[PDB]
Amino acid sequence: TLKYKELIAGELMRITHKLLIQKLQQQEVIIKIQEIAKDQQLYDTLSIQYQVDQKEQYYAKIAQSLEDFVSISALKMVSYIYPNISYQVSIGFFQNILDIATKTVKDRGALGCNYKYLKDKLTKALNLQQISYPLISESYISYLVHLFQDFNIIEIENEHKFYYKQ
Repeated sequence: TLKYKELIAGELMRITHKLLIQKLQQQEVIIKIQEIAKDQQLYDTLSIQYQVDQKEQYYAKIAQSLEDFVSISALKMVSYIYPNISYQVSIGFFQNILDIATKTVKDRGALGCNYKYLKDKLTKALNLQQISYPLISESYISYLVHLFQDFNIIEIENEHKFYYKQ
């Protein structure tokens, strides 16, 4: 269940970061559980274990998964009573993640850097002891890396390796 929790949280991390940069670009930053919900992978990922075809069931499963984001102060509850459920995003929390990932890749220099190494270094640096499962997932690292690439900060290289199956 820990691996599944990381999977759900990584999706919610991306959806939040995206809603964060989108609202910051538009203009203190408040997101609705209905906005958070508008993402295909979140729904697909929650459907692995939960039936969330009903709007309300989906929102409940999101609420439950977002409790840990509130505990690590990435989010703060602002509206508690459905249909008005809302969260204030911590700008510093997500900025702090950008800083760490940026430094981590810069420090690697010409040697470069893979997904796993960035996931682990960021996970280590955040040090979110109050949660039993990692919050940073591969899918989320993927989003960060491609965001950086879009801003010319990094170059991504596909290096396929293959192995004979004995």
